[PDB]
Amino acid sequence: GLFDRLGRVVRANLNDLVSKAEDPEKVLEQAVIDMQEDLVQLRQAVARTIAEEKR
Amino acid sequence: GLFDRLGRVVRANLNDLVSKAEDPEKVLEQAVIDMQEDLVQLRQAVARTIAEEKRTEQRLNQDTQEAKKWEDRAKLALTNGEENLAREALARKKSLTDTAAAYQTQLAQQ
Amino acid sequence: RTMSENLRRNLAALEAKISEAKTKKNMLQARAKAAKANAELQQTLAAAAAAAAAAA
Repeated sequence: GLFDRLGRVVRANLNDLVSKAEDPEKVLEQAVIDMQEDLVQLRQAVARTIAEEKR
Repeated sequence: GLFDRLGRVVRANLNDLVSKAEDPEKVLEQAVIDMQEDLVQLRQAVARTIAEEKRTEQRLNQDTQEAKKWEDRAKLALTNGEENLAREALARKKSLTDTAAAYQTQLAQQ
Repeated sequence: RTMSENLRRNLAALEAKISEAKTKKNMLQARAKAAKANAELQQTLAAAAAAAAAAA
């Protein structure tokens, strides 16, 4: 609908301004910290597949 | 009707004023954000067509292995001299091979 | 006893065509659910992708 598209534009303009406010270098190392915990989530699930295989 | 056209003009004048109020550069990147989530909606539906394609292929493997089972029951009936039960098993086999050809046709389309 | 052989075959032939109709029902309903989803997804995505890009 038209008002959904207009609504997402006013919300996106405010969200983009907040995305400009943080330093891309700091956000890039936060993204590497986040990506390291993402590998932490994957190893727990993968290890549990080994436990399920053994079961 | 005339009052529908006049009604949409008073409503459109207010809506156009609101469309002037937002910056076209900000609305253009909001439109790119919106368009990126539109691709997110398409990939979920497309991936589910792959799952549905694989489900008809599973039914094809189920009905074809059921046809092999009935063929083994027909073989058993023939060694036991019960030819009437062999024909009964062959009738089950035929409906499974005929529906398997329908699932092959569905899978070809998918 | 000749009638009961005939009835026992007719009873087995009836459940055989009931059984056939039930497997057919599941496959026909599946195709109808799939076709509903294909139409909505294809039309919705194609319309939204053309419309938002052109306006921006």
